[PDB]
Amino acid sequence: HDEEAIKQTLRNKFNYNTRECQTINPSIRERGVSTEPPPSDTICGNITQWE
Amino acid sequence: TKKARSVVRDLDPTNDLVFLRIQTKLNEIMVAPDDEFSLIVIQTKG
Repeated sequence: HDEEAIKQTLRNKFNYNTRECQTINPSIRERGVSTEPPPSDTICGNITQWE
Repeated sequence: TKKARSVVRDLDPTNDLVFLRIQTKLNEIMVAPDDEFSLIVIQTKG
């Protein structure tokens, strides 16, 4: 057996185990929100003693 | 007349306009005011 083969032979399924791990990520989303204050109206009031 | 009625009205609330007469330099204007109708007569000063 060659030294390179022995190095490959040294690694074993029980000897080396590979596991793939990922972190859950929420999908990116784009949303547009517009806010506009309540409508305002002009009011004119005249008060007199008789009224 | 409506503006004039309020002027009379401000001094005394109970008092209501009965008759209003405005005399100009060349003419005399007389207005009689009632809720239902208003009578206006223009008479040249003698």
